[PDB]
Amino acid sequence: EFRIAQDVVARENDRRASALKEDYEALGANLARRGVDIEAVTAKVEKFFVAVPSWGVGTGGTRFARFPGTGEPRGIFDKLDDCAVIQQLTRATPNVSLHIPWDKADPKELKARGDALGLGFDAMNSNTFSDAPGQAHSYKYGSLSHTNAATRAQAVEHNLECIEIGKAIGSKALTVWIGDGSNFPGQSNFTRAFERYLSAMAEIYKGLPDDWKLFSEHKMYEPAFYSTVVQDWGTNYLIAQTLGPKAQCLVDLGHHAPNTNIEMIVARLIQFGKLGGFHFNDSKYGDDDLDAGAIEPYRLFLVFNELVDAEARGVKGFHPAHMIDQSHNVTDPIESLINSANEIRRAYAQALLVDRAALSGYQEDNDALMATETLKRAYRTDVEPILAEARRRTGGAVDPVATYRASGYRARVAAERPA
Amino acid sequence: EFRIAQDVVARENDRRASALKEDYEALGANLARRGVDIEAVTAKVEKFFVAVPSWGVGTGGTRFARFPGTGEPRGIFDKLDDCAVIQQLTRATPNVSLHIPWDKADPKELKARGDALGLGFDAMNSNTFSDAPGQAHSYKYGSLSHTNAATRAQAVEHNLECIEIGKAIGSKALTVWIGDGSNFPGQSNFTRAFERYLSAMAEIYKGLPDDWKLFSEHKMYEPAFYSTVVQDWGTNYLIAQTLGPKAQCLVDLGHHAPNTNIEMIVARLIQFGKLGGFHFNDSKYGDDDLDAGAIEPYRLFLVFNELVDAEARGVKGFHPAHMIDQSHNVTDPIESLINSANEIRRAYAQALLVDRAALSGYQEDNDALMATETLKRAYRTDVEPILAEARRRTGGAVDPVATYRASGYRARVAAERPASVAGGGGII
Amino acid sequence: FRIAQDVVARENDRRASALKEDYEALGANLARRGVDIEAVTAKVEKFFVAVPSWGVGTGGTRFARFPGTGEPRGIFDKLDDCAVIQQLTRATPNVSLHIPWDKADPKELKARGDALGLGFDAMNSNTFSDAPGQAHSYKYGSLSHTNAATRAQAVEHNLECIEIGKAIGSKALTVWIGDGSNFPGQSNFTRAFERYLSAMAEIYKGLPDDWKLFSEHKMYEPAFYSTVVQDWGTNYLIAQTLGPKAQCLVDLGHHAPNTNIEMIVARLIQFGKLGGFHFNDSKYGDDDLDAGAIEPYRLFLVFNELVDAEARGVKGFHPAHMIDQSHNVTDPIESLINSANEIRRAYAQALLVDRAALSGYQEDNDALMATETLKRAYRTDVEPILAEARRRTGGAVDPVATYRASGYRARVAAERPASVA
Amino acid sequence: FRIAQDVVARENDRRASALKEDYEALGANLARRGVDIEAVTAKVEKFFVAVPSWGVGTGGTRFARFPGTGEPRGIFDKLDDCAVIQQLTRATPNVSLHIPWDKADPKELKARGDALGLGFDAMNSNTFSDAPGQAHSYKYGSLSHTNAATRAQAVEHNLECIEIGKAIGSKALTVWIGDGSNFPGQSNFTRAFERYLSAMAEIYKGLPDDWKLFSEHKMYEPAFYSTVVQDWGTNYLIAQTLGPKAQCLVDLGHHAPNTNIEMIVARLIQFGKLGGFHFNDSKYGDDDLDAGAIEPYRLFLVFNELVDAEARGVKGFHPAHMIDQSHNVTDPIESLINSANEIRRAYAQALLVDRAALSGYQEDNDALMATETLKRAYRTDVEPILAEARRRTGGAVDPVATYRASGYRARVAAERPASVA
Ligand SMILES: C[C@H](O)[C@H](O)[C@@H](O)[C@@H](O)C=O
Ligand SMILES: C[C@H](O)[C@H](O)[C@@H](O)[C@@H](O)C=O
Ligand SMILES: C[C@H](O)[C@H](O)[C@@H](O)[C@@H](O)C=O
Ligand SMILES: C[C@H](O)[C@H](O)[C@@H](O)[C@@H](O)C=O
Ligand SMILES: [Zn+2]
Ligand SMILES: [Zn+2]
Ligand SMILES: [Zn+2]
Ligand SMILES: [Zn+2]
Ligand SMILES: [Zn+2]
Ligand SMILES: [Zn+2]
Ligand SMILES: [Zn+2]
Ligand SMILES: [Zn+2]
Repeated sequence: EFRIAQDVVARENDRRASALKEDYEALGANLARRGVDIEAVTAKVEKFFVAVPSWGVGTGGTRFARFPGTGEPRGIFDKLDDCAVIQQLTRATPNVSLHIPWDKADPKELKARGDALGLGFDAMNSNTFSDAPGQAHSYKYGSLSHTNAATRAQAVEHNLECIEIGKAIGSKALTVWIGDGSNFPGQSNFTRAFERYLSAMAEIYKGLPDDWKLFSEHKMYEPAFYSTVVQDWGTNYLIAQTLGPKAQCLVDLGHHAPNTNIEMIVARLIQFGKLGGFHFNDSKYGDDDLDAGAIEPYRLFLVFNELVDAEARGVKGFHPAHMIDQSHNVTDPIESLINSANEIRRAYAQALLVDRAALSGYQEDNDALMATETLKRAYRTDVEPILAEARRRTGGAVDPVATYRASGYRARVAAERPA
Repeated sequence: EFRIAQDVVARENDRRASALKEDYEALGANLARRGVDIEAVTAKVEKFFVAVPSWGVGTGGTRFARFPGTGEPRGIFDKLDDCAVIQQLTRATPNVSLHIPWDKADPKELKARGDALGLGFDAMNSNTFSDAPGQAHSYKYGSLSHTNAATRAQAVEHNLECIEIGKAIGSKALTVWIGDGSNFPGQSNFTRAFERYLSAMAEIYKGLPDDWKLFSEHKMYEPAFYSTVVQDWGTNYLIAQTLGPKAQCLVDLGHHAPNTNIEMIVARLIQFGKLGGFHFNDSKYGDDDLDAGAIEPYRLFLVFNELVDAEARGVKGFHPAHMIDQSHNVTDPIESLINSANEIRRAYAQALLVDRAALSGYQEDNDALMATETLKRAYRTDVEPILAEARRRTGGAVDPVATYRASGYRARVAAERPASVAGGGGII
Repeated sequence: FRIAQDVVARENDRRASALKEDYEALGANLARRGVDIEAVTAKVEKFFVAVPSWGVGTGGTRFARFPGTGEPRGIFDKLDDCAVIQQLTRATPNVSLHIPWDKADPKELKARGDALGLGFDAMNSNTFSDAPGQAHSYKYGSLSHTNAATRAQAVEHNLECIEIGKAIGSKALTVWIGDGSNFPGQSNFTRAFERYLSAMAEIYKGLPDDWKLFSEHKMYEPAFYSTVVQDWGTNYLIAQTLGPKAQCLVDLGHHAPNTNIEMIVARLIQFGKLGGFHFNDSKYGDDDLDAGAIEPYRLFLVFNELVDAEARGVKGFHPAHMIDQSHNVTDPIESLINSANEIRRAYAQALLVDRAALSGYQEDNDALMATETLKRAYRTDVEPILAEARRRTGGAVDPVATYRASGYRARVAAERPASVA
Repeated sequence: FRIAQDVVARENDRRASALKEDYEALGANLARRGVDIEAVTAKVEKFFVAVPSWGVGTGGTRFARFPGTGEPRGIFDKLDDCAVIQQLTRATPNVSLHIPWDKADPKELKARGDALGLGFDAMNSNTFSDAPGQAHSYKYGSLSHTNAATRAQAVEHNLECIEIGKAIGSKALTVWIGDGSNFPGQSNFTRAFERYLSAMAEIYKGLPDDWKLFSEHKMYEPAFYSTVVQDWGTNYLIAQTLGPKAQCLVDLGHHAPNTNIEMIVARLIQFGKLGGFHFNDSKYGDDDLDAGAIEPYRLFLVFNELVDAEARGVKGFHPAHMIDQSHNVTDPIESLINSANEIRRAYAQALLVDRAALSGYQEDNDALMATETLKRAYRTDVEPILAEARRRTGGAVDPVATYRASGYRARVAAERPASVA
């Protein structure tokens, strides 16, 4: 079934078809002059997928306030309906990332709805950074690393429950992000808290299926404002290495200290086989959770440059889990996710354009200027025609947001859902 | 009224009196060898006050979750009862800073309760960074700088109402902090948004009594994550200078970019007569709103060094409105505010110990090492005895938190107030 | 001609076919967007940025300096090299001189410039290092030094820079100093600033009627605890205090981490104190890297503010544009060439923004379409426009490739002896 | 003796009375807290930190260096000055050498050291700068350079440092390089790191059985885009990969803004890879300022982690501490003296923490009392302890005061020719 009427998609595509053909053929000629087959690029782009977060489908907020828009999803099922629009139009988000207990519901029905909507399920996300109804022990002072054994045990069990839910819907991974840390010096004993966390994670790993992966996600601060147990990629590596082969690190772009060279962290994790995946978003100050590429698009490209280089170097068994993790506080969540997915494919596409042979030559000869210019020749290329054509060829929209607004989808759900 | 039984305070003070006398007398001798009269210091310390935020006596949270404790205050009246405890025990927080609409209530009752509790009222705080029930225009895309004229007018009207409430309870200032800004490049036109803000604030300024002050508070980011209209002290200065003599700038410790030299900003505002006041707290990453001095006590001292240097050089027309602005997410809010107020007096006391003449000499001689060492000799001095003695002589507790816990106050209000439920934050 | 004309012609011819195809393709695309590529090219070809005489030589850090071959031996060699950048990019007709590094007879400097087809931008004073025979050291400051005699000496040096500038055609004096402290208590923040203000008022006194005095703020380095002119707030107070001729200069790499620099630019413009820019890029501190090599979008956003100013019709708005970089691991000439290109690139893209649509989205608070409107301009590859602007004005379609084909570096390497001590 | 004994005795007696009063008063206060001041003093007088040979000379920035009087030239002058610091503070018995700056006949070095009462700590290699007559430049890197012969040269140099160290009593080699890139694409992050790991493996092979190899991470400078050994994560990967004799060095000012450094210290200790800590303070970047002059609490929190480990004696926890600072505006000797003092101060205060009480508040999640338990130790003025420790071990009650009374600076000023005067 189609959330967006097929005639609206066709109409909006036909209206822009002529211009797209002109832009695509022109770019094709330009790339051919550069020794690149535009068709080979498009083919790869239409294959690049990134999972959408269920928690990003509704309007987000801050500790200061939340300003909901119209037609806010009432639960996971409405969220899946809205996620179906993102996939239908961009064709880059076939899978949805669930968060428990927020999306708690009959797995069987979740699966049924997903299949009907043409959606799949990516990594499960546990939640021990907030208390649930009827919960016996509070996570106020931590969860997996809490000083109280009973609390750690409760956190572990919750994670195992997430695994059972995921197994029922076709998920093959569990992502663990906790707020565990301290707001005051002395509040926690850094080492003992980390020891407790490792012990609890070992239990989760013990209950992890052999066809699943376990992702730990580091974050410098927030909700903890002095120390955080899994504060950076260094601690994250120690975690993954200690836990086992099925345990890897997840890198969320907005979770690093100011000025951090994040693309280097990505390369380091790849070299040691611990790059489990990504949580895409953009930011300027802290963990802003803004639309990917909206603030520093070149950084996004540089991260993808390390991903594409890994293949070029011949790295094996490298299949990162790509996921979007954003908060949409002042825009229509669907439009933001649409353009964010587009931005991610944009950076990927540009990374594919890099002349690796030329770059390698300039790196060996220490020709810094030509090396950086080689990356820019790729980054400066406007790949929108390729992105648009990929969508068109796969059942999507030439201009996703334009088609979305032309459909009146938002007003529609605004009438079907409360206020 | 005495929130904390006098017998407990006396009991807990006598239990520590002997140790205090020994420490106080020892410190006094040391200071004497330093040409300092401990009594002169203690006298000023007893008179140093910092306002407490009404919204700070309740447990705070993040966008991810809130973990309330027991006996959470229901509203302004419970909050005043809790603030009274802080004042009774530390004697450093005689005034409370109200926030509207949160603390909206009959002005007469507020004033009545404050008087009974021995609490006065500091600067009023307006709220146009969130929407209230029945609100005609949403502040989602801004308030005083919103592109919609009606929305700005509504924001202006609200601020004027805050001034009316303040006049009825004894307040003499309005503090304006808004979230206005943008999350994406292009979303806002920086200049036009600021022009709109200046015009709206000019309307609020017109409603100020002659003995009132309007304080604008800058913040680099949050809730806006790309740009903020009142992002730094520079923009804040432009506001104060444009609005008028009664308009000044408020400096909130955690509202600056990483590595910012905050004490310099303080010195600059003082130099140009626009230091309206301070919003105390500490931080390590962003606007963490942590207990004052819990992360960087030296920085807190350095800020007070600028305050004392001015307070000494006569600098007339210098009466900064000091207030604590913190969020207590993992501690009993009352205990945190108590120790925070203590840390602020600690920094003050230490700044008072600085040998101004010696420092001036080293500055003129460019003796950087001795200059910084002159500051350290004051900072390194454990002034706890002075703080404890000041509290004792004014009806406070030698060890505030120890007395607070010995009184069983938290268990008391926990048994009088409805239970609270932990929940998520505004993230979803 | 520093670079042989036949080389430029040959290299331009070699790339003519591809340029035509890309330019005309871009022209059609822009036309579909209601933009006249010819109008953009006409503006781009007139956008100039001054080159720092001190950036033509290889730079270094406190840890080491690794010079390349043919390092300029003095200001005259530097002008010769600056002529190469201008001839090939046609984007840098003016040079920024630094005194005493570039001290020489004004008559000869002017004559050399005229002969090379170069002009002179704002003069730059130097009281952040000690020169031979100096009566007072700037170790503890200059214009804000506690010692009156030291400040007087600093003032006289700045007045001397104005005299030199008047003789060569300059119309401004840029003042950046290292004055500050490395320890709390070392300096009295207020008194230090007052001393600076008094010294600057004297310098202002020596300004011709058509001259400007630019003060440049910097968060830290060389001072590591406090700096007198630490940020734009202090900078604004300086310009407002000094007078009409005093304005603020924004050096991109001089701000605290995560600072929204484009907002500072907008604020200074609103209050008429944006004197000019020192373009460069950075990731950590005042890295002084090639403009746009690290955060090209930020560079674009700064230009978006400059162009919006023109759109809003700000009166008498003529910021002084200058590159202030250090080239530690590349051929200084090649980096300056590509840096000048990046600046014209960001400028060109800013010109492409559909202001009409943007204006609408800002009013309707359509944040997504507003940012997408900026992106549609930024994502456009304007290289064809930059290349055509150069072709039309006697420059090179691909500046660096032409520079390399000319063998210039090897030429000056043989002509210039490397310093031995 | 560098400083006349009668001067030391005179200035000590001058302050003996007040010191008695303060020490006895603190001893009483500590007794009421269940702490025996004598146990603290005994440990403090035994706490040492190596002094960098390159720290006694005036430091500079990329803009300038303002030398003071009596600047030490050569390792022999430097050792003479380092002897003053040790004699007065008794906290710096060992000096860390840097090759090739301090190159000299090992036997003469060992001799001068023994004569001055100074030992030698970790050796420090230098492949972040080029020495005259060098076959291959380190402009584009050293141990991770793309050119094999260049890496081989860097490796050989480090081995030579080990040979020098074995001859003078050293037991470790510290490796800090500037290797990195200033532009995206310039280096392939992974390949560069692979080359570095391979080169370090060769150096590791040259290590005696009782030697250690320390690698030092740094976020940036001299490289302003990427640095091979950029943080503790990469550093840990290096140490774990090389072997048991390889550990990581943590330099306070080499971290990203707001980094929780004390946690990094805890993590490395937990995994047995904390080789040592390089002390200094900072506010903006790698400012290399006097320890504790900016954030003394942070210094205390680092020692809180160190003392907690020293108490339990953790596996492989035997840190090799050193001061790594640059003194640009003070008498280097005085700064090193007060920096060593601050280090012992934070150590003494950390020793005062009631670990039992702390652990109790941590287990009950009583955050307020836990942080207050730390503060009760930190707020304690341990100067009386530091001064008594010095007095008992042949040092000065007030180091800097005694230094100034001795007229030492004026003395070496008369023996050493300044660059100009
Ligand atoms: C909801 C989700 O678990 C969350 O966003 C984490 O992944 C992390 O990004 C939090 O800062
Ligand atoms: C509640 C109060 O308005 C608020 O705390 C502001 O003062 C500012 O700190 C916000 O970040
Ligand atoms: C050389 C020139 O004066 C200098 O670069 C200043 O402009 C400033 O950028 C310093 O950081
Ligand atoms: C000279 C010494 O190797 C150097 O200072 C390194 O240790 C590190 O501090 C670099 O910033
Ligand atoms: Zn995430
Ligand atoms: Zn996050
Ligand atoms: Zn505040
Ligand atoms: Zn705040
Ligand atoms: Zn500059
Ligand atoms: Zn600079
Ligand atoms: Zn070091
Ligand atoms: Zn350093």
